Amino acid sequence: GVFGCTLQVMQDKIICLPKRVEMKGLKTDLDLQQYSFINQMCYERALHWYAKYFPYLVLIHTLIIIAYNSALVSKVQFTVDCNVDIQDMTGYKNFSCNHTMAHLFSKLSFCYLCFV
Amino acid sequence: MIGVFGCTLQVMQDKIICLPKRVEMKGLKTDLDLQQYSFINQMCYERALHWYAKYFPYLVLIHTLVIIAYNSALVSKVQFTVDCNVDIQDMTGYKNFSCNHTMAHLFSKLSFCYLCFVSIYG
Amino acid sequence: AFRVLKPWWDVFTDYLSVAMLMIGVFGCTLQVMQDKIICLPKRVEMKGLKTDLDLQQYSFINQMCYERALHWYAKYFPYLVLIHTLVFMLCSNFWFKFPGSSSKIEHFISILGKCFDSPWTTRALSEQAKALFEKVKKFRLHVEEGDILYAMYVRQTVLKVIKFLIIIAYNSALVSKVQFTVDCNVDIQDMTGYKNFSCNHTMAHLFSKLSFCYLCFVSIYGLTCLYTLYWLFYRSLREYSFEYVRQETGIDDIPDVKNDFAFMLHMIDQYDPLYSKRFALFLSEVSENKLKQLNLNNEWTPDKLRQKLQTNAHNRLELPLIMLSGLPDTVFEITELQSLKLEIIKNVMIPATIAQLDNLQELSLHQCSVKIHSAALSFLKENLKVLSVKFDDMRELPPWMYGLRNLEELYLVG
Amino acid sequence: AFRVLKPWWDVFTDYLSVAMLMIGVFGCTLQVMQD
Repeated sequence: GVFGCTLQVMQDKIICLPKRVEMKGLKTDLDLQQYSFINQMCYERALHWYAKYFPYLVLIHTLIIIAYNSALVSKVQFTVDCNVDIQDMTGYKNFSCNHTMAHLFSKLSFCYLCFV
Repeated sequence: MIGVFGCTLQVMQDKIICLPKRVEMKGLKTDLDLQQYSFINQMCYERALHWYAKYFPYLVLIHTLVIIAYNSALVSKVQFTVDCNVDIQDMTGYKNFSCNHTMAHLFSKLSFCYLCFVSIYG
Repeated sequence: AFRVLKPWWDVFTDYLSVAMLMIGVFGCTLQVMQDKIICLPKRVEMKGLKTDLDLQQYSFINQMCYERALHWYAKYFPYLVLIHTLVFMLCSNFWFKFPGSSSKIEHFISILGKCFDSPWTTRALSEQAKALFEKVKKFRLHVEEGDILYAMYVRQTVLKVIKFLIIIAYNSALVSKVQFTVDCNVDIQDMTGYKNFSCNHTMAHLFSKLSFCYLCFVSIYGLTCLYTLYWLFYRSLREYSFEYVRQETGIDDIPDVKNDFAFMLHMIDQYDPLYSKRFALFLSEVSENKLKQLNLNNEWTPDKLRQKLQTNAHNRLELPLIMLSGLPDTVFEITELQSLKLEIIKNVMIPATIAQLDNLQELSLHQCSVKIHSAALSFLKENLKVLSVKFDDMRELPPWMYGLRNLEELYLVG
Repeated sequence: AFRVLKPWWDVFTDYLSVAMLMIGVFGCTLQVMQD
């Protein structure tokens, strides 16, 4: 769980965009900041707390597992959606997001389950 | 060790993001540069955020060098999101702002583990 | 060298100074890292309020209103803390960094180390320390003229007190001066197009709180000084008289020491009274006499005295002595000797161990000062038959020889 | 050998020299970093 924690603190950053709207560009005319805000919002809300705590959970347990870890590995995925009411804050409601480390833990989690 | 860790990231990433609150769907372009936004970060960080929250990395450090009565009721004080009606009108064109910071949920979970550590010690 | 010289209040002050340095270095580190003012032009449903200024003018305004508006004390506070901490360190360590007194301090620490390390201290309270008694006496005659070390320490404490007073005085007023926000009217209009500005910097409130705790620390430091002030201005430490060792080992000597020695004895007592008790003996005159007797008994031994023996003029097994400073015990272990010869041997005490020399009938005395104890004197009164005595200035002549009732022949010269 | 050769003024000058050296190195650090 130590290795996942290092990636969680440093590398685990989520990127987000608003979903609801020759192919032209799709200028969303929002600057960097509320983009970071939306990153935080859909990081806290949509991202599953087990996944957020997964680097911590392995660290805590290393220092019943099969019953609930089996379902929560399939619970997490690469992409994510979230309908959080940032309307009147940025004017958008439904967002798509993805965080960089999603598939890596999915490969890492499956091998970790075999050990236990 | 917990006290230094909290102070370490507080120097690094204790940053609160802020937006002016009150205003198919489109963008909400605000036409404010990063300068005003850092200014608003400072202002609402000072005003809205609770004092114990800001000094949480320092309260832990001082107590280690030298709890349950007040910190138990102070855990519910820290919130993920937060709001501020700061009189920054005629300064940036807004009055109300919604803000929050990465450390909000981090400290709440960090406080939960620390409150256990003090309990076993006492 | 650096340990037995520190009273508890001194160690507390030293660790307070360490905390001072830590506070200061943390403050200066934060100032160098993240001390940034942020500024905006002041006097301008609600919409945006774009100011059409690129980043560079923003930095320039930051610098300008940081220098002008933000108070100089708010900026310099960590650096002030560093300078005051360093001056405190210097004024604390100057007591030992001045070589003139440092040499005396070094010799003092060394002699007490050798003294409480000496087993003969315990032996006298219940060999080579004899050679250390002269070091003790030379140092004690050396530093009775001083007391300037005490005055220098007092002046150091006074300087600490005065600087404390000034620091607390001005900081009490200047804590309120710092503020989170600030307004500046800088005549930068028509060069950047604005004159009124609102600014605030990250450090401000933090420093306030930091300042507060810092002040508290300084305050307790001052209390330490206050303690020493009582310790300086009520005990009258210019004179030291044991009156305890004199009562516990029954030694009427070691009456007093001068102001410098009084003070250093006091400091040792504050550190460890047991070390003062251990060091007390190397000054006793009677203990010095006992150590002289001990070394004398050790180095003159019974085989040596048996070899020295012979027959005198009056056909008696005699142990002639020509150079001595006392009476060896092994001399009294050879009971078969019948006579004794002494030349230039002063400070002589005859113990009742001469009564061990039961077959004693002649004695030869030549220019020696001899005092007998009452039991030994009675033994000689009931045992002497012949005597030889020589006196130059009537001093070596003993009066007690006028008490021996059984003397037959007395030989005198001079 | 290395101590008894330093009168009081010599030691005080040495301390002043050390203080000046740290002042100078601090100034150079500030110039390279923030100036």
